[PDB]
Amino acid sequence: HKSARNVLENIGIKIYNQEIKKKNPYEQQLKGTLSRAQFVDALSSRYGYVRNSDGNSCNLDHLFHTNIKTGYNEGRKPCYGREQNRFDENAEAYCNSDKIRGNENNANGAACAPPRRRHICDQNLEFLDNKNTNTAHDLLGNVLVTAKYEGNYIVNDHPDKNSNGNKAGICTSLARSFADIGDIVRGRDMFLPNKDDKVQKGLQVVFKKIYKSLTPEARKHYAHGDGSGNYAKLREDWWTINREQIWKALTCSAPYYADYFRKGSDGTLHFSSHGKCGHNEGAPPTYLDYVPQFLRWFEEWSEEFCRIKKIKIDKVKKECRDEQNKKYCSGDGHDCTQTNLAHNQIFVDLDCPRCQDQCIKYNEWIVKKLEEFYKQNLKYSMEIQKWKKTKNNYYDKEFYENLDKKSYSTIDKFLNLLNNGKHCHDNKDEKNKIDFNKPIKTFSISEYCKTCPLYGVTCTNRGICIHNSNNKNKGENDLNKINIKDKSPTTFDVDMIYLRRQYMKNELKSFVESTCLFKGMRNQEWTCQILKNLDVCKLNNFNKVIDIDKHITFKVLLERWLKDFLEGYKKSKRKINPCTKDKNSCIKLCINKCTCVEEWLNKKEKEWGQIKKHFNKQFHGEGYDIAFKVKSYFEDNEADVRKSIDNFHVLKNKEEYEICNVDDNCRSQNNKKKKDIVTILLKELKDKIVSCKNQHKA
Ligand SMILES: [Mg+2]
Ligand SMILES: [Mg+2]
Repeated sequence: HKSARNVLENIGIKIYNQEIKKKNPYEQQLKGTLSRAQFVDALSSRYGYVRNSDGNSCNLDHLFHTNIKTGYNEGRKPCYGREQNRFDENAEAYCNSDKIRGNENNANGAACAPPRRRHICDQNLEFLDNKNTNTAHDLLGNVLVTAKYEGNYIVNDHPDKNSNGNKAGICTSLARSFADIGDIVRGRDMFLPNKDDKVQKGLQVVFKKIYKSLTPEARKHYAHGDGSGNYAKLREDWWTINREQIWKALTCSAPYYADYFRKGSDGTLHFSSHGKCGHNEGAPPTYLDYVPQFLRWFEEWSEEFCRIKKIKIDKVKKECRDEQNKKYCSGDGHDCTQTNLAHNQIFVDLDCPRCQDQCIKYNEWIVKKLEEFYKQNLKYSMEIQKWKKTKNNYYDKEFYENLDKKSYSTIDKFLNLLNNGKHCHDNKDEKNKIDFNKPIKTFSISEYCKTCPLYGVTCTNRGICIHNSNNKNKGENDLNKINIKDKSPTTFDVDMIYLRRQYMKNELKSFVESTCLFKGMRNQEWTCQILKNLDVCKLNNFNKVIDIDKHITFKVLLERWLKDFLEGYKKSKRKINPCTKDKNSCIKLCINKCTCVEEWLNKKEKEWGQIKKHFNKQFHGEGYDIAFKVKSYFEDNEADVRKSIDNFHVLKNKEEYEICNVDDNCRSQNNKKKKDIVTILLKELKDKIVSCKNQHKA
């Protein structure tokens, strides 16, 4: 049981000491002399100068140690983009195919470019192809400016920045930037921000010139059997020589009390004594620049997930569970502390809606996070298999080999190290214990986002709230007693969207099936019945692991269904859109689309029939009918509603009356009751399928 960073470092040294075992004969041709660097910006060119640095990397200024001759950056800043807050809880990683090398749509496995990498300080490196950049020295000073300013940003933005304890976290983030800078220099970096590829294109042009500048012996050595230059080899070395200098400009801003720590294969403690992340100590305390990018990134992803999850949960606790301050709420937004409870009062607006707002958000993050953990898990397998399979060579092989030689042969053994990370391990509560080998619990929706205990809670002076049993029994029950038209139960099954199915798949398979329209559908068999003055719904097929609550109110259920309907309606309108396009364009694949929609459409039509069947078992007062409940919900949720529906405003004020059914509520003297938004939305969507069905027919 060791940390993933400690292990990846231990493997890294074995690679580093292998590089320095051999004494480079051409070392002096690749070692850069800072003082010797030549830079020319727009003003420098205007005024007719060539700026040089002094000895100190710590006295480097972007206004003079840059080649930036562009219009956009007149300030000549190394950080010029969305490089504002990388440690933000809402800062996103990138896992798609377009902006990553090796990540391709087809293969489900993908590496995740952390926010910190996405916004590195290399805008000055986009300027490397020019008449003044032709030496090992020039290049170093460019890497040196980048390292300084990037190292600055990390220190003046870090969460541990003001921390009372040890500032170890700052060094760790620098080590991450250092390694990423290295992979950039080397040509090894996988992030492709734009097809322009200016750092990499320029970085090529520099090394081509460095190569010609070399001696015949050195040129012959850094060459390919065909005579061509082994630019790859040239570049990995240039990094090994210069890396000490790159670590100085980086740690140039690091605080006195920040020290890079790491443990040995045995368990020996390695620390940077002098301080400032080992700034005045020479040789770097890190070997992370000798760890493949993917692993560094995965270890970063895990460590940031664990960190932000603590922030996210705390924001959820703030709106849903602060018993010390008489706070207790449902994820369906109801104050459980209340004497007279809003959760069984169907027409009543919701008290505590900030809780529901927090839960929806938290859930959406945890599922974004889950998708990333799935993608990376698959790539770790793709990479750990690749080493045994391929006979030929690539730079990473040697590392992945060693990893398999340690117990970390498979994903499960490695995910154990991810659990042991500084942030992931730090939990004195087994409620929020992180086990990446238990994706179910670790990617679960918070326990604070559960429905109110049906009877409510009564808070105490002691700083906690207690679950009351059969609370306020028959108190003001005389009023709703006459409003009970049917006390029999009503059973129906509902097709809830469970998108956590693409990932987790082996664990879910049994309970969640993928539909045509969704990569996950959860069939919930409900029994709704009026007991006392509260209509409770029981989940027949209840599974704690996958379903949140066993018992809910009918009001809670309706709104869940209504949330789900809109979502599904949106998805449907989306999948049917190319076929619906007015132009009489024949498409074969369109037939299977409309059939899919009809599959979901019909299910819901059948679903709602049963839900109205339960609604009508109670009287809420004339005009306080389901058509009005549907409007009330759609009004109070105008954001979501506008994203799903085409013209809500015309629908909201649409008066269509239908046959008055068996529905006890219909007390209208032979008059026909008005169609609800749900029924009109379905019956409208239907006509759209009927059109498509006959617009792609043989
Ligand atoms: Mg690609
Ligand atoms: Mg299926």
